[PDB]
Amino acid sequence: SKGHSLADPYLNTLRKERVPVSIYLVNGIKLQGQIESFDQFVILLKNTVSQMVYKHAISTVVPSRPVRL
Amino acid sequence: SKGHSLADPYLNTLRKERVPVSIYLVNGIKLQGQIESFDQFVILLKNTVSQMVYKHAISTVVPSRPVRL
Amino acid sequence: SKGHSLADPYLNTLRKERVPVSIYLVNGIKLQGQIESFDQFVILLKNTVSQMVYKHAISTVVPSRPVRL
Amino acid sequence: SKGHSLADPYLNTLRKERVPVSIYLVNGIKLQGQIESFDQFVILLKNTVSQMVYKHAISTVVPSRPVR
Amino acid sequence: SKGHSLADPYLNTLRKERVPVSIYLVNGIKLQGQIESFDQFVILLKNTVSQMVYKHAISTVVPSRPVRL
Amino acid sequence: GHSLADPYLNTLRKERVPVSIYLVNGIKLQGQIESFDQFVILLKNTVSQMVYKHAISTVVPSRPVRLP
Ligand SMILES: [K+]
Ligand SMILES: [K+]
Ligand SMILES: [K+]
Ligand SMILES: [K+]
Ligand SMILES: [K+]
Ligand SMILES: [K+]
Ligand SMILES: [Zn+2]
Ligand SMILES: [Zn+2]
Ligand SMILES: [Zn+2]
Ligand SMILES: [Zn+2]
Ligand SMILES: [Zn+2]
Ligand SMILES: [Zn+2]
Ligand SMILES: [Zn+2]
Ligand SMILES: [Zn+2]
Ligand SMILES: [Zn+2]
Ligand SMILES: [Zn+2]
Ligand SMILES: [Zn+2]
Ligand SMILES: [Zn+2]
Repeated sequence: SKGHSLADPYLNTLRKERVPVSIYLVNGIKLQGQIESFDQFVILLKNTVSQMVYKHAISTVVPSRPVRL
Repeated sequence: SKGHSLADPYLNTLRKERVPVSIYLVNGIKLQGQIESFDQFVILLKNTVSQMVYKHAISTVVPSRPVRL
Repeated sequence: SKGHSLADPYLNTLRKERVPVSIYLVNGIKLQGQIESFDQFVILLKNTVSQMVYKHAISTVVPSRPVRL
Repeated sequence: SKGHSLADPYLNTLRKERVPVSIYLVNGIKLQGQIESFDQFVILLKNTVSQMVYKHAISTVVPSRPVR
Repeated sequence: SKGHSLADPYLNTLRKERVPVSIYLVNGIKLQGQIESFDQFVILLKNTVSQMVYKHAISTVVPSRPVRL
Repeated sequence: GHSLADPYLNTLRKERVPVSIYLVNGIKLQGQIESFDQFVILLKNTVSQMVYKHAISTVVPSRPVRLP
């Protein structure tokens, strides 16, 4: 409801368990891989080659399998 | 008009009421489902497949039925 | 001027006076209605169906008739 | 180099002289008229019909005649 | 680095040496001229007609000839 | 916290890694990071350009990079 009390445990949960995710950007582009790390501004997506991904360019994050906290 | 004094009760009603909402993104992509939770930056949209949506990517939130503030 | 010291008087007038407005979004979509309420982050636009509109996705708010501020 | 130290005087001058301005939106649309007023977030652009333009939506402000 | 400890010196020097830069906006438009002045939020781009350019709508600023600091 | 973003960007800059830099509008840039601050990255090549971070979508390095 305020702060990152959902965004942060959601992303660490998806980090801690090596869940495959789809990352859609605002430009439409879809990324896939595993979330190595993240801070307030960026995410490290691990795949073939890996990518640091600015959260401001993120529309959605869709885990490959249902997750919880 | 101060702070999230509309955005927070509005969306909290939707989560509490579990109303179907359509979420329209700034890029012209349509999301549909129900709001499981929210914080200052994101909204968990629930559906057959479930997504996390960064607010900054959303243009309008459009419920399925009338909601009273 | 200073802060949002122009935005709210403009919006609160449009709300208190039930003025039909046209809200334009940065993606080039047009929305039409009357401003039910607002806060720092969103606007509640009513008409056919109601909807919450993120301000960061708006470019212009154009009244259907002139107003004094 | 900080604050709105160039924006404030540029905008406040433009209003005080009521120079016709063209405002170009990030989405490529062109709005036009006079700056009647402004704050940290928006610019009131009067014309046939007046409108509130969010600053974040603007790409460029391009006056008709030079300001000083 | 921290803060504006590269941006401010870079645009300042472009201002001083009066380098004709080319400013590409996120929307793909190239606005070519010289930097009279800037503050935290805008660049003023002198040319045949001068114009205020909101920095948040900037993608890149490319100098005509390489520069130092 | 930028306890990832800054070191990561330091490491491409320290070891001088060729990088691709995709812009939110879908253009790819490419070169090496000479320097950065909170707002910009200075991308080096035959064309030296300053890049605003708000414009960047993904930074993709050419080869594997680890962050001690
Ligand atoms: K944490
Ligand atoms: K779990
Ligand atoms: K209710
Ligand atoms: K009125
Ligand atoms: K003047
Ligand atoms: K290394
Ligand atoms: Zn966080
Ligand atoms: Zn960012
Ligand atoms: Zn909130
Ligand atoms: Zn955001
Ligand atoms: Zn306000
Ligand atoms: Zn917002
Ligand atoms: Zn100001
Ligand atoms: Zn804004
Ligand atoms: Zn600065
Ligand atoms: Zn701005
Ligand atoms: Zn940093
Ligand atoms: Zn920026």
